[PDB]
Amino acid sequence: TLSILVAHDLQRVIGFENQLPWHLPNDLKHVKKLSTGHTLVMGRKTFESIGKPLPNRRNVVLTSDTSFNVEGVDVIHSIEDIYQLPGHVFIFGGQTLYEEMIDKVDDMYITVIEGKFRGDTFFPPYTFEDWEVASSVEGKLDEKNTIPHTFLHLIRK
Ligand SMILES: NC(=O)c1ccc[n+]([C@@H]2O[C@H](COP(=O)([O-])OP(=O)(O)OC[C@H]3O[C@@H](n4cnc5c(N)ncnc54)[C@H](OP(=O)(O)O)[C@@H]3O)[C@@H](O)[C@H]2O)c1
Ligand SMILES: COc1cc(Cc2cnc(N)nc2N)c2c(c1OC)O[C@@H](C1CC1)C=C2
Repeated sequence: TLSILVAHDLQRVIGFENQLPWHLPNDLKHVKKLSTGHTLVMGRKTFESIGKPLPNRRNVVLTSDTSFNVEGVDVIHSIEDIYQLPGHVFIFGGQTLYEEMIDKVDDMYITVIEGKFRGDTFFPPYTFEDWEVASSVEGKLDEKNTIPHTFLHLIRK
């Protein structure tokens, strides 16, 4: 498959100053579970955010920098190289990847954070006319997980 994996808030904020606007361990665990043993594609900025590869999956970074060579990372330099990777590919971030990818992907694993954050980056506006709710599951709250959130899985109609 080719999937978006994203958390965005009630106004489609994904990002502030090159970080998540929220502490939400449960969603990062969601990320682990979904993506372990699989492939992530991310833009250069998001990779700098994470700061190195995530273990136990394939890590692929899209970048115009031809001198990019990072232990444990496969570089690519066009959107088109994505379509050639084997297996289940998660589009991992960030804003620009989602923009370039969102009409191309089979489905999306969105976490909706039921808050309003300050952001400087956003998820593309989308319509539920275009997208079927394969599943919607309320995130569980504790002290360590204190924002309401819902895990959507959408498939292109
Ligand atoms: N909420 C979430 O689920 C989530 C997940 C990840 C990231 N984020 C957020 O997203 C924001 C980052 O988004 P962003 O748009 O600024 O950055 P980004 O998408 O992570 O990275 C963009 C970079 O990717 C490379 N790139 C993108 N398209 C390319 C193409 N077609 N050909 C060659 N290279 C290409 C370029 O790198 P070069 O300049 O090196 O060429 C470009 O500057 C941050 O705020 C971060 O916190 C949110
Ligand atoms: C933009 O920053 C991040 C994006 C992301 C990507 C990300 C996060 N959350 C969701 N729902 N989708 C995503 N694509 C992550 C992330 C980020 O901060 C390091 O943390 C890591 C944990 C520490 C290893 C995991 C994911």
